[PDB]
Amino acid sequence: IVRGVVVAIDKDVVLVDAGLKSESAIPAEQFKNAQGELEIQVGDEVDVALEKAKRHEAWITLEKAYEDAETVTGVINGKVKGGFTVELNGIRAFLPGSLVDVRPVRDTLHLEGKELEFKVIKLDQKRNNVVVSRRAVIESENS
Amino acid sequence: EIDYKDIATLKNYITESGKIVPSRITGTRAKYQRQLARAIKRARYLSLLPYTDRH
Amino acid sequence: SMQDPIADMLTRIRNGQAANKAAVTMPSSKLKVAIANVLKEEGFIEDFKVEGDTKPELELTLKYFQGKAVVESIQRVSRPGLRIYKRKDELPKVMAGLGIAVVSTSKGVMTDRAARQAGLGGEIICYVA
Amino acid sequence: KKKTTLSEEDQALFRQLMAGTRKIKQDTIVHRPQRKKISEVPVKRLIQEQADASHYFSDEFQPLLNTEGPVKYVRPDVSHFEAKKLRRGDYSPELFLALAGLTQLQAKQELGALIAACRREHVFCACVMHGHGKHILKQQTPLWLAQHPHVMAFHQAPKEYGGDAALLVLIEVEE
Amino acid sequence: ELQEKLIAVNRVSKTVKGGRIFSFTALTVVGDGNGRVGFGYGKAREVPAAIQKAMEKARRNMINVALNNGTLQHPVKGVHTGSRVFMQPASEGTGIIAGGAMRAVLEVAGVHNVLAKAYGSTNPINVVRATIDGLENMNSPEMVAAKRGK
Amino acid sequence: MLKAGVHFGHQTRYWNPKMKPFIFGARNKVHIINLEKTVPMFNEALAELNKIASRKGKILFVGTKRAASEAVKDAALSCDQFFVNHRWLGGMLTNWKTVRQSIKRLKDLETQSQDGTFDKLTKKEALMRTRELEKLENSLGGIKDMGGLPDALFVIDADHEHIAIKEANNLGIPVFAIVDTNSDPDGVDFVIPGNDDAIRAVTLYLGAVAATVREGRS
RNA sequence: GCGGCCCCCUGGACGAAGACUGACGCUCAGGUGCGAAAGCGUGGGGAGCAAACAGGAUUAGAUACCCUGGUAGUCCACGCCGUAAACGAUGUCGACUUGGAGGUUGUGCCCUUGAGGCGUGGCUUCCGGAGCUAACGCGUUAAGUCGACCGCCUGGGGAGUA
Repeated sequence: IVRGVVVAIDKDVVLVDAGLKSESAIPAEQFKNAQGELEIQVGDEVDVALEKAKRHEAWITLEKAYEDAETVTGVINGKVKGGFTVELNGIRAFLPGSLVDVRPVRDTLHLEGKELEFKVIKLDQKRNNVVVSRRAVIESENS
Repeated sequence: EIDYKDIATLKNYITESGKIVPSRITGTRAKYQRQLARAIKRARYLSLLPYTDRH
Repeated sequence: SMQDPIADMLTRIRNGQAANKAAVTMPSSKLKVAIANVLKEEGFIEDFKVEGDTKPELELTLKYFQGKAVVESIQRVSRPGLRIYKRKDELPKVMAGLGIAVVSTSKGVMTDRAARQAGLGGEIICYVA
Repeated sequence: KKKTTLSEEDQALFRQLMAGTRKIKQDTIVHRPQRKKISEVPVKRLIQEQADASHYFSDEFQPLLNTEGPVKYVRPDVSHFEAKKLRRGDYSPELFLALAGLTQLQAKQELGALIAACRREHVFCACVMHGHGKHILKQQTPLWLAQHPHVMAFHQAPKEYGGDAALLVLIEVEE
Repeated sequence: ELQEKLIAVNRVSKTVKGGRIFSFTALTVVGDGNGRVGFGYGKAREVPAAIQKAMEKARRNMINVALNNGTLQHPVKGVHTGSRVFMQPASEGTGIIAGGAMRAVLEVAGVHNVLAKAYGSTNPINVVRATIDGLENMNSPEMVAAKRGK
Repeated sequence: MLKAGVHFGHQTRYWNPKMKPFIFGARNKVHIINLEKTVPMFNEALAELNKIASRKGKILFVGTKRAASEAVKDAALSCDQFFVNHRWLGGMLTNWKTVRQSIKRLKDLETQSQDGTFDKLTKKEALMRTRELEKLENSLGGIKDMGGLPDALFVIDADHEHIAIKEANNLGIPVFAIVDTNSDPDGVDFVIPGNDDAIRAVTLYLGAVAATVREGRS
């Protein structure tokens, strides 16, 4: 996280001072509200944590979607003890092995390396995480 | 990697048709790609893994 | 293998002058300190310093007059493949006297001026131009 | 003597502020360029000035000079009274240039050198001797001089400085 | 007091679309007669334009030489491209006795009585370039004594 | 005079070994210039640069990268001095001859522009001519009132403006450069190890230089 | 030159700390050894491929390219041959001389707070500085700066032939 001040604002480009060898440049996409305007001015002390970085402060635009069960896309990449970490829009998800691993009938190797579409019901902005549902198994397994 | 009897691990490092995956894909530093491949081949001799998917 | 440590010394000084090196270290010996004392005496190096106890290390602080380097061309004359022993009459002057030639005479390691004045020739080690 | 500077302790404090261990200590041989001479004026610079000044002397371009009377010229924007002062001899030349016997090409170079010298040395008035000729230096040189931006005015020199065989030239100098 | 002289004029060619096109190259050396030697190449479509560009380039790009009384100081070897060149001061070793294209640069250089012998290639464009390099890295007894203290 | 406040060095990438005497060089892969070496260097540059500025000389600030503009226009124009802020034309010092007649065309076209016949005879060609004044005005901007080739040169980046340094070395003009750790002290007579691409650093930096150019005994 | 996997016999290299010998080193004419492929000898083997060969085409012709077959050979054991654009067209050994990005294989230190950070070796790839070079390029693995020893060159052809 970096705390900087806005000094130069030329349409489509915002210049923030941090104190390194160069001053960062932030695209207006991070400072734009839901109405279609800006929310800052020259002389304002804003926050900026570094387009593979603007997502950290762009997920705030996906709240109005998770309020009505917004279907998204992700892929498993991490695995521990009964816990699965999925990269959903760049947010680690939680999937217990309650149904993932139980009563093995055959070669259950279709887990590590699967790329389907999952559904979300509840989101946690307090733990910067998004736990996946359970009943949505009827869509991810065989869509 | 060092071991060949753990065919869960070996089965991750192999494609759907029995072929060894390149380290260009899976990361796997070259020492462990060599141990890996040699372990895959020892496992294919024991019929723990398949040589192909048309046996 | 190392078979001519003197030419190795002069190589260290040519490549130190050529790389604007401030100082040059090498393994040390009696003959290298004799030559180095002649070079300091004649003004081609700034100083030398032999350190170490069991493995001595000669260190030559080099000279640079302007941006240019002082030691313009140092050559090894009496190499091991073919040794060159001149008399007091055959004893050469380098750059028509503007540049000494370090000759090992029986009285010690001298220059060409000093050994032609001493009246005795010897084994001509190196041209410093 | 060492120049006034922040205290060594202050420098250490700056080092302390430096995040991390934050110290660089690479040691390498250092070479320092020799200080430029106060006099300066290298021959190459002089040659360059000469070339720059002579660049204005075109053989194809002929400024309209007064055909009636002694040769004279005043640059647009300069007081016409300056040419009159030259004629009366109010100006005493500090530099003298003799062109007689030179080829046109040599003369142009020398003229350029003269103008460069006047500027460098803050000489405002110079005398140019071209001799007498038909379709020669006597005629071509005034035309070349007019084309030069630093030439303010010139007039046929008084008898004391060569008369009809010479020109007094006023040169614009930064003071 | 300029003392200019031309060494070599040649006809080079280009070979365009319709036939060939022939150009002329001069190679001159100027010098005052007391150090101060320059050479210039210059090339143009006719011969007098070529020599004039050569003189005009040679009047600038002029180098100092530390002469002796009327001659060189110590024997010096200058090399350029394929052209290796020896010179020997010849302390009043009368007359400039140098090869072609070296006699000229040594003549306008102001030296009078050296001994030369060019080796290797003896292309005139590279045998000067191997005389100036040569006369440039020849230093005087007040320069060597300046360097090494005394 | 004031201690360099906020730049502390930069350029992790393409660093140059000839900048090895000037580097403290620790943090996070990036190189830190030893500013305890910069302060005597920069005070020397102010010393000789004030020395030629007091002899009534011309200085020519060089500011092609952004945002050295309009900071070089502000700093050069705060003095009675000259600048290049857009693309430095290859050869405005070493053939200033030809650049003299381009400056002459800029003067004749602005005199023709705001006073004389600008609305005369055409609209399209008049628009053509005005945008010739934009092109000749932003390229030959500061240098248009010089009338000589200058007595010093002050460049703001040594590798980005290597052409101007190469020409001022070709002509015997003292080059005053703020080098960074990627740059090379070519023929820069008065090197200053600093930071080339921080606007705080170049406004502080040109502030000091423009301060000492017009410094007056009064 | 060596490419599945396993066993047996075996050579070298490199790294870490310490101990030991104490110049035992470097190069090398003659000499000796190893030396792709094709080839040769004796005895096996022979699936594929394939000089030769045969047929079909193509073509003016086609003793070729293309097609269909196809023997020696390629494979094994032992012996011979002794050569290649056997090539980094770059002899071996040692020393010194600015840099950058990698690869590969060791090792030490630090919160290992991970797929890290800092070093220190061995081998190797690409680009480049000075320098060198006819140029092209080489460029700490030199074609730079030196030393030791060896091999070889001296216009093209005839001729690497008699």
